[PDB]
Amino acid sequence: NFDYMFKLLIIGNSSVGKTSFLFRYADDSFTSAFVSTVGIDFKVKTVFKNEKRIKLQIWDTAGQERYRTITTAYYRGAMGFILMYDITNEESFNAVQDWSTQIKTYSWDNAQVILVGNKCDMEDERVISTERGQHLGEQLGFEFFETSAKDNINVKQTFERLVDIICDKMSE
Amino acid sequence: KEVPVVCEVVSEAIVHAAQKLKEYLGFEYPPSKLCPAANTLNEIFLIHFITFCQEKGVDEWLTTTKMTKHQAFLFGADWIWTFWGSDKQIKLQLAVQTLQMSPESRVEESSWKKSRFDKLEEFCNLIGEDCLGLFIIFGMPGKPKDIRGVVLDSVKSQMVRSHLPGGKAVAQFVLETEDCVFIKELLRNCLSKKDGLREVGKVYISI
Ligand SMILES: Nc1nc2c(ncn2[C@@H]2O[C@H](COP(=O)(O)OP(=O)(O)NP(=O)(O)O)[C@@H](O)[C@H]2O)c(=O)[nH]1
Ligand SMILES: [Mg+2]
Repeated sequence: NFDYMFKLLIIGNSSVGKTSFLFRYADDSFTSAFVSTVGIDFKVKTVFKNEKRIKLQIWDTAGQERYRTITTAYYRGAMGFILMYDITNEESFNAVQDWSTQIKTYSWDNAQVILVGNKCDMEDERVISTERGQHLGEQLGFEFFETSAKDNINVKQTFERLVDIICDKMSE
Repeated sequence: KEVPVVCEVVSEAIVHAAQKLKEYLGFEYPPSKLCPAANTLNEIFLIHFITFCQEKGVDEWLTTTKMTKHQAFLFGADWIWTFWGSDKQIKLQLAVQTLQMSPESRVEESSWKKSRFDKLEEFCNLIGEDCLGLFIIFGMPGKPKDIRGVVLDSVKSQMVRSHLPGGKAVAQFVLETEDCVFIKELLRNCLSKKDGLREVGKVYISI
């Protein structure tokens, strides 16, 4: 009772908000208790586009380098990626290029990517500007969003844009 | 370097949790249901273990992660113990799968008909050299309250000559092996330097 199934992966450095992002999209909730993800996990969610029923299998990956090998082992079959950095963390933004090459390496076939700078509620602690993020997105050929899982800003928009551009491809 | 204190506390916590768990092993109610759920046994054990460790103040060096349902399916592990060094780096991870010895539902058709044993093996391979698979058996044929342990590598050595699938090979290991090693000595050997991986040999873990 679904017309399509899209595999999406949320990747990026530790602490950028990946689990929080998925938790907000899938359960409409948020928690401040940081608990680091071991390995990988997933949730599922059904959406509708042009009368079509789409099952999203959204995988939440671990950002710690110790879990690189396992997380990249689950890239296979990915149709979509959310590459997340933290607008208050310079390191997480610097790592975006590496994350992009990892997407290209372990997911050679063309998967759509959205670049997401999370924690945009934290305006006082911003170190990455919005235009820096969208320029990096333009450089990599990715759509760009600034988001807050805490305040539920541009979460639904990110996932729905991902579904849109996945559906625009495969329509040939 | 406080290796001995955490080693001692964790081994005693395992023994304590096993003693608390023994009350629930062997329960069978014919008029309704003949087993407590595996999750229930796991949760009782983990609660007693974690409380013991908390009362002994080792939470800075040991973290217990209970796998979600999805994670238990994917990894073949029911929980993971992570040991931290004074440099706040990971020294050792124990991926633990429990057995009795007397599923996914959110995945479309893939090649996930692999057994729990092989999924644990693959998980430990993917994590790396300092991750050890460990089986804990709650109950034996004729000894429902007996709790026993086996390291994954020992089972591998046994199947080299015995040619059985992993799941059955663990049971035959705990049924044929009479030599044992106490959990404390194992804990010491895997933490002073990561040696226990290809060291334990033809023993089970006495709890
Ligand atoms: N202000 C703010 N904090 C956020 C936001 N999203 C997550 N956080 C906080 O950032 C911390 C890390 O969140 P978490 O989702 O676990 O990040 P992660 O990417 O999953 N870490 P890991 O890769 O180790 O699993 C938590 O304290 C969480 O509350 C956000 O949009 N705004
Ligand atoms: Mg996480």
